[PDB]
Formats: sequence, structure tokens, C-alpha cells
Amino acid sequence: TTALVCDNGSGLVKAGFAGDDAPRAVFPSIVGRPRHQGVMVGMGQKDSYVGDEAQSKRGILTLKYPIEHGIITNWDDMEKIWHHTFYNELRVAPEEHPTLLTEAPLNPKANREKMTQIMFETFNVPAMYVAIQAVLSLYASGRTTGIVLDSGDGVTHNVPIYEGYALPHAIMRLDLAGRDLTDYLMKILTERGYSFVTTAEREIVRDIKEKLCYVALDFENEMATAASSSSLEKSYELPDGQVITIGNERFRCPETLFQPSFIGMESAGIHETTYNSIMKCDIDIRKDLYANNVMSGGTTMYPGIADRMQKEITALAPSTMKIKIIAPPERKYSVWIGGSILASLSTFQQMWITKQEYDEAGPSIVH
Amino acid sequence: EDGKPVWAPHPTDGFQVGNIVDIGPDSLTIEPLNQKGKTFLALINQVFPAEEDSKKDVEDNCSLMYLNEATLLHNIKVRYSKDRIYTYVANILIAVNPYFDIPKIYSSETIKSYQGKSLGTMPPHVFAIADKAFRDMKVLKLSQSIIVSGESGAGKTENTKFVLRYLTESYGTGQDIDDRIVEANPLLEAFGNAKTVRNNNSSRFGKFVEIHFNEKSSVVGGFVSHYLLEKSRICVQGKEERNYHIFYRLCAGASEDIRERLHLSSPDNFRYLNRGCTRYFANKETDKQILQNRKSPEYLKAGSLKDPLLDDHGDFIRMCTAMKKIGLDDEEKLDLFRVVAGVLHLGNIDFEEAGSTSGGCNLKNKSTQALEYCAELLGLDQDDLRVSLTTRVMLTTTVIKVPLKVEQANNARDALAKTVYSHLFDHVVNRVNQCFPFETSSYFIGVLDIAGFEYFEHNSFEQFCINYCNEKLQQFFNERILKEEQELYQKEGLGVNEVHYVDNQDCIDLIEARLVGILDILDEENRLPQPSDQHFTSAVHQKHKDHFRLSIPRKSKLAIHRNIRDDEGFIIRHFAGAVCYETTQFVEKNNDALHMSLESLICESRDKFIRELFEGKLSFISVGNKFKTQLNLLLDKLRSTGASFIRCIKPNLKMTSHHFEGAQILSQLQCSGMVSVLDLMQGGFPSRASFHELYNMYKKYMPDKLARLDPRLFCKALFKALGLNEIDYKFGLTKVFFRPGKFAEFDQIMKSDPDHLAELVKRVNHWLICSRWKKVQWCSLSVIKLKNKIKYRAEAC
Repeated sequence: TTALVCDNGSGLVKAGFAGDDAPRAVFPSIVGRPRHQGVMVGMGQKDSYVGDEAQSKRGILTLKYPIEHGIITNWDDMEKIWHHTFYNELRVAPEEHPTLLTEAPLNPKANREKMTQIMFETFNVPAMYVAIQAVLSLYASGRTTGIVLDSGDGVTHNVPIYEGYALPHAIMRLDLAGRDLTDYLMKILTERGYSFVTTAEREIVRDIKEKLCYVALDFENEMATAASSSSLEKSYELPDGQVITIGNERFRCPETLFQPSFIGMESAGIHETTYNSIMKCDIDIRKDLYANNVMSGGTTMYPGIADRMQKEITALAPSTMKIKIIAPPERKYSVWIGGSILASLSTFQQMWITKQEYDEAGPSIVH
Repeated sequence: EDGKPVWAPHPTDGFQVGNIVDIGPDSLTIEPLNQKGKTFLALINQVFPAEEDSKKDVEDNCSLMYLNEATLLHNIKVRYSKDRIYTYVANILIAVNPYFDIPKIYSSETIKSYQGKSLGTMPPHVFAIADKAFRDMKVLKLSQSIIVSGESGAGKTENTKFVLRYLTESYGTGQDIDDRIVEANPLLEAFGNAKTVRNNNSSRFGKFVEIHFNEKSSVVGGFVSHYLLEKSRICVQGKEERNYHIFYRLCAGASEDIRERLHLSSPDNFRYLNRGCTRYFANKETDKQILQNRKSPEYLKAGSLKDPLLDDHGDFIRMCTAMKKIGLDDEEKLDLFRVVAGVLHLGNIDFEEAGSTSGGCNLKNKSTQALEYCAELLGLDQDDLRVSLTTRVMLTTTVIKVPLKVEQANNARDALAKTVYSHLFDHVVNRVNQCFPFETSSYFIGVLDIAGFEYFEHNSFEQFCINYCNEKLQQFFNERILKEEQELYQKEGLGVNEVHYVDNQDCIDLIEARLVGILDILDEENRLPQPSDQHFTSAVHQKHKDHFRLSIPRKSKLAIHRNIRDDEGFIIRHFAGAVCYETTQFVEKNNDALHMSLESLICESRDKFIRELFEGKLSFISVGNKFKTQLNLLLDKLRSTGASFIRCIKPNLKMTSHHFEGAQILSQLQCSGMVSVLDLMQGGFPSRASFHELYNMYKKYMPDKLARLDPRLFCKALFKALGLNEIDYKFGLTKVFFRPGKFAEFDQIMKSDPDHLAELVKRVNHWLICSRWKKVQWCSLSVIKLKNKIKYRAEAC
């Protein structure tokens, strides 16, 4: 049997077998219990709706993302995510396949152990391994050097890798993008009188965060032309018939990635965390970290990136240095195409942690 | 025992010879006898003990030392190359179709040879069942029934004709009723027989051809009764299946002076035919006779369906020849085509949503000329039929019309087609029974023929009612077997003994119990304001969370069943094993909605042939109850009569002579309920041998003095000498009865030390002289007491 790559998204959990095209299942991670009393008599209602069904049944449930700030809320809901994914999307039994699971870089111990341990006893997989989402994006882009960005709602990361070794002393985790950008967009859309305070309605905010937002070339000059009469406004239509016109806030929300002072948080922008991680690496290596700046994750899919990022880095970086920023299409599925390449390779079959070895070793094998 | 041969699971032959050379807790390391070095693994429940002499066959299977399904499979493998197609298992006849006519077996001299002869003393044949059923009618003072199962091509048609031949030859003096069923067989090959995934010609109804006998023991008449029909198949079919055969034979065989009167067109047009397979069965010669306008795109692409007997163009001719012979004129034959063509033009009527005016549904504009060409076939008005297919007529006592929803009108339009064709098949059977009216009624010997346990890779609602019908017939099958064995032990003087019975009532309660059963939840889901199939599947494991007869699809070992999601199907264990069913379209196929506004319109037709077909509360009626109610009218009739179970075996997939497939025969032994009955008989005494059988087997091992004795005293002396345990071995009246594996234990005592056996015969020599004295003394006193009876009786004359 065929191995299964299942990505523990922050979004947007992604699932598909090993090779060779695209993921089979992608869905918004949400679990939602019903906040109102039923009067139908069937009864016909589920105890907890997962996505996609919880995104079709908005407004009668209370949506709860099971992974928040890069860590799982409880494994009771997480197990339901897994069960739903394997059985009613992929249509496969875990006993049939070796699996490949993903994690986030700088995640607290003992949450990789507890995960691995529960998943082996609950789903009875014959072998498993847990890879960080950032490392996998190297394979997806066909690179062997560069700084890797796993940016999902709501934890971004900046990991530098050099042919083909990782540098522990320069790894940066920012809790900045993207769920706090969702919350910030909701705070500056209230300023235009649209009240979307409720949990369900927050998903609609997320959808306009995808579609209508853009990044400026320079903030001050976009603000200048905003003061002018020329329309930057785009009109969105809402499920109850309402028409929302956003303009100024449209470029304000993504610009936060370069200026976190908009949220009021002390942390520095992607601009400077890129530079400061490069300048924590040895002198000879710095040469090839420039021009292997590879963006990844769905929250980097705004149009004005990477050429904003490019212009800003080129201004702070040493003169006459070659800087190219690598941003392909499909960054949301980058991780999955990474994992797919990995699990197909020899000899990594023998790098998987198998059940008998796990049973003897216990949680200490993980690291 | 060690060193002794066992049967081994071989995929191509079912079971082969083999030995055990290593063993573990759950597995046996099996080395084959003929293929040494192949050494495979097999489980504890997959191996069976084999007999020492495997080159011999037995007419009666209770004469085996090891009675199991592997020694039954080898008994019908040896008998197949000796051309012995009939095999006696107690009250069960196993008949294997050879696909060739065997000499002298159907002879009238053979028929009068069997007549009145005792049972078991004559070779197994189908005439030995029919002669027994006449004698266990008149003596018993009760009516009889011959039960014929099996899949298509297993000889169930041919075995039925030999039963009706024996009753109008051996006991019936005249009455030519036997071939009136045979002559109007193509009518039931069109109306009742359809096409399923594993069978090209399958009967989909409970055929109960009964033969009336009077008190003077003469054939006074016959009657044909029909039970069950696949209501769903009429309007919607599965993948690669067909509807009934009259909806293809009328399309294929119709002329152009008939097509102008019925307005027939190619099957692609019609919604009740384009869902499944539109192809006709034909041969090269008849493929040239099918007209261009009768061909569908699927027919152009893939051509005619291949079968050695079915011809949809040519059997329409032999159908209309049989309607001339039975009793139908050409005007009445045309009225049996106007009803069929009216069903075809009903299924294309669609229903959109009304424009907010009073709620409900309206017909589509593309369905307007399609209604005009349908209402003159039904004898009704097009403006009154449009109201009746969209409204719920009731009274407030004025009479109001309250419109229906779109989904309820699609179900009501197909409910009219599942009512008109249902009463049309009941009119064909009643018309045939009026072509041979019975003189009187009293006792009866009938033949029940129906399809066996039939199942496919993905099972439908049509196969759910077949396997539910075979489970209820499996209950009555084991109930009659236990009663025969309890009156065998009494007849041989062994008296009553304890035997364990296997129940299947928990599987019946699972499917049909009130409020909690699967059919009861299904009929309740129709009453809901929004029916669902995901709510139906979850409700089954809501009310039945425990039980062993029901599991989730993912618990199955089969990969195909593991791809089914929890809310898309379920697995129900039956006598023939674990059968999965999908739940998509299950409620839709059950839902029927024939209501007042439409039931009291087709009865009111301006046509006279239509009113003859149909001879507040309840609205939607109870659809899942009609399948239980009609079956109970046959099960209590089978309990009121005697029974003669004839199981029919198909030996190969091609249906060609002299070919044995033991990977297809063994699957029919486990799908006939035969293996289940052999499990029942292990509780009793499954091995029994007559005194003359034990004399022919064991006389060579005995001393010459003991050998001189008659078979009963030979066996009585041998039982007394050895000192055999009374609960394991039992001395009957004509047979010695044995517990499991003790006829085999007996055979090893005779093959053991000749000097030890000779010394035990010396020790019983006084008793044997005393027994041989009392045998001739009480036999001479028997002749004197029958001399004293002749005088005592003639003293009162």
C-alpha cells in the first residue's frame, strides 16, 4: 500500500495520498455545536458538525477552530477531525497505509509525543513520522538552500536552511499572521459600520480577507492617493443581500505584515525578521540565503507580495547583492507537494517509526 | 488423528486431500497429498476430517463416517462422472443439472417402476419424491408442497416439469394440465422474468403452481398463484440490469402496423428503460430482423446481448404463438399491449415548481405533447389527469383540491406505474387460470419455485427483499428438518433425545420488528417532512447499537466494502453470511404514494379493459408493510402443508456438459442452506448404517463362525462383544445409529488386533448360542400366534 500525507493545517487541513497530482481533501478545520434548540422532530441533527457541513450551516452553530496559536485545543475534537477526514473524505482505513503527519516549528513539548501516542492507540496506523511544515516547502520548490516561511492562520515562521543542514540558532516564530489579521480586519470594518462580531460571521470576514485585500507599493503614497477622489473601493455582496464597499482598509490590513504597530504588538515585520535571521548566520552562508528567499503558506497569497518584500529587503540589505524572492503559484498546497515527494523516496521508508518499535520505545523515540 | 487425511482449502477445487505437519494455536500447517512441498497455512474452522476410502460414493449421505460439506462436495464430484445427478440427504434432494439428456431416466417404464416402492430402497430420482408426496398426502390426510430453490440455469425449470409429468402419468388418469404451464411459459418469461447482474433470465416472483386432488384421488384441476414482484424495477433499474422482458420484447418484436397504433419508439426515449440496459438479446440471424428505428444508441455502439436461448425478437413470436394456444384473440392481445405502451409514455412526465400561487407543483412545458399521447392509452382526459397528478382531493363536509410538493408528484407518478403494471400481471395470471378452470377442490400437491440466495458486489433494495424472503424460508426449512429427525428416532425405537436448535429469529426481528425493525424505520422516514437516506442509515445504528447480525461497512475484510462510508450502507449477517447493502436510493425505491386523487381516477377510466384490471384514509399508505404482509400469506400456507425440499445445483459458469467447478458448487452448498442443516444434524446422530451395509463392510475381519450369521444377529453380537457405550452408539430397528466421529472410531476397532477381536468373540459365545435358540423358538411361536389369529378372526365372521 500507498502512503498517506495528511497535513495538520492551521487553516485548512489538507489530505491526499503520496503522489502525484494534487490533494484530495481540503477543508476549514472548524467544529461547531448547535447554539439553538431544535423543533423538527426527526431529529436528524448531528452532535457536532465538522467542515464542510459547518460552513454550510452557518448562523445556527458556534464555530470553534480546533488549532489556535499553533497548538491544539483538545484531542477530543482533534480525533473527530481525524476520524471525519480518513473515513468520510478519503475513504480509507489507517491500518492500510503508513502515514506522514506534519507539525509547526517551535511548538511546545510534550505536544508531539501526546499526539503521536494518541494517534497510534486510537487509529492503529502501522507506521508514522512527523515533519515540520517549513522543511517540506524546500522539496516542493526543488531547492536545497533558503529561508522557509510556514504562514497560516495564525502563526508564521522563519526557518533558515543551508545545503542541506538546518541552522538552530536563527529560527524565528512570529505569532502575527493570519488570524490576527482576520480579527484586525473585523476591527477596521466596524469603523465603516458593518458589525460582524459573531463567530459564524467571522468566516465571511476571512473570505473578504482572501479576495478583496491587496498590498501597497509604499504605504504613504497609497495613503496619498486614498485621499484623492479616485476609487479604490471594491463592492462585495453579502448573503443577506447587503453591499459592502471597502477602500482605505483594503490595503491597510495586509500592510500589517510589514508594520505590526497597526495591531499594537511590539514584534518586527517580515522585512526585518528576514534580515535579522540572515545576520545571525555565518558570513560565507549569508551569500546564498539571499536569492533563496522562499515564501509559503496561503496567507502569503496577497498580490503585492513578493515585490513589496523585494523592494524593502533590497533597501536594507548590502549594496550590489543579488536578491530574488521565490513565490510560485499554489503556495497553500506547497506543503502537501513537499510531503508527497518525501514519502515516495527511498530510503525514507526506513525512517518511519513503526508500531513494534514504538511499542518497545514509548514516547521517547520522538526526538 | 495423526496421519490421517483431512480436507484442505484449495482455491480451484474448493477442497483437496492433505495432511498436517505442524500446528499452532489458531492455524494448521497443511501439506497437500498430491502437491508435496506446497505447504500452506489454514485455520481451525477451515479444515475437515476425510474418510479412509475416498474412491467410493454413497446414494444416502448418512452412510458417511464423516458428514461435512467437504465430504458432501466429494460425494457429488464422484457421482458427476458416474452420471448420478440425484443425491439423497434425508428429506432433502440435491439435483445437479448435467445439461444433457440421460437415457431411460425419463421413461414411462421407469415411472411405473418407482410407483409404490418404499423409500430409500430405490435409487435417488425426482420421481421418488413425487411418489412419496402422494403417499404422504392420502395417508397423512394433509396437503403437500414441493419447494424448488437455486439460481438460474440450475435445472429448476426442468425439475418442475418432471413433477407435473409424474402426477399425470402415475396417478392421474387423464387430465392434460401438465403442459398448459409449459405452453404458456413465454408469457411469464416476458411479464415476470427479468435480467439481473449474475443471471440473464431470472424469475422475480413466487410461482405457486398447485395441483388439486379430490377424495377419490384423481387430478381435478390446477391453479397458478403468484406472490411478490419488484415494484422498483418497473420504474428504476440498477447498473446494467434490465426492466421486465415485455418492455424489450414488445419494442423488438413489434411490426409497423402495430407501432403506428401504440406510438412506440426506441428505448432511449423512455425513462423507465434508459436508466438500465437498453440492449436486446439476439443471435446473428435475428439481429438482421430488428428494424433501424427500434435500435438505441447503446444498441448501435455495443450490439445485441449474447445468450444461447434468449432472443428478444424471436421469443416475441413464440409468445404470440402461445397466446393463440392459451386462449387470447388478436383484439385482446392488442389490449395487453396498450397498457404496456401507456406505462412507457407515463415515465417521461416531469414536474416543476408552481409560480407562487397556491403552492405546489405544475407539469413541464416539454411534457405537454407527451401527456396527450399518453391519456388516450389510459382512457382519461388530459385536463383531469393534470389535476390528479398534482393535487390532494379531500372534502370539508365542499370538495377541495390541495396541491402536492414536487418530490411527492414524482413519487405519485411512478406509483401509478407501480399500480397499473402490478394489476396487469395479476390479470395475466387470472386470465391463464380461466383457460383451465378447476372442477373442484379438496387436497393439493403444489410446486413453489422462487429464486435462491442471490447477491452481487453492491446489493440493492431488490436483493434485500429476496434475501429476507430466503431467511424466512430458511427458518421453515430447519423447522421441518428437526421434525423429520425427531420422528425418525421414534420410528426406529430410539425414543426421544435432546438436540440443540439454531435460531435466526434475531435476524428476523432486526429486519421486520415493530417500531425498531429496519423496514419499520424505512416506512417512517417516508412520513417525515423531509426524507433522507443519511438519516435512515444513522437511525438503524441508533436503535440497533449492539447485536452481532449487524455491523458498520468498515468492519468488513473486503476492500470494496471498506470504501463505503458509515452513512452510505450497512452489513447484515444472514444464513449465507455477511451481505452488505448500500443505502443510496433505498428510501426512494420504497416510497410509493398512490393517493385518493389518482387511485379513484384510474378506476374511473373510459376504457373497459382498464376497469377490469382494478376488480379516506390512508393517504400515503404503508409501503414497507406490503412486503411483510404478502409474505406472511405464503409462510403460514407452507406451515399448513407438508414439504419436499429440492435444492438445484448449477455445476459450472458456462452451463456446458461434463464440467465441474468446485469453487462455484461449494458456494451454492453454503448459499442453499445445506451446510446449516449439516450443522443441525451433528447435534443428533448424523451417521447411520443399515445392518446389510455393516455386514458387507466388516465380515472379512470377523471369524468364520461369526461370519455365518444373518446381518441383524451379526451386528447384535458385534455390538454386545465390544461393549459399546449406550449414549454414543444406538441399536435401531433397521439401522445402527452413531454420534459424530464414532462410525469412524468403530471402523478402527475392526482394523485393530485380530487375536484380541477373536478372544472377545469367544467370550460372547454362550450368549450367542442362547440368542440363536430364542430366535428360532420365538419365530415358531410367531407362526403359531398367526395361526391362532386366522382362527380367532374367522370365529367372528
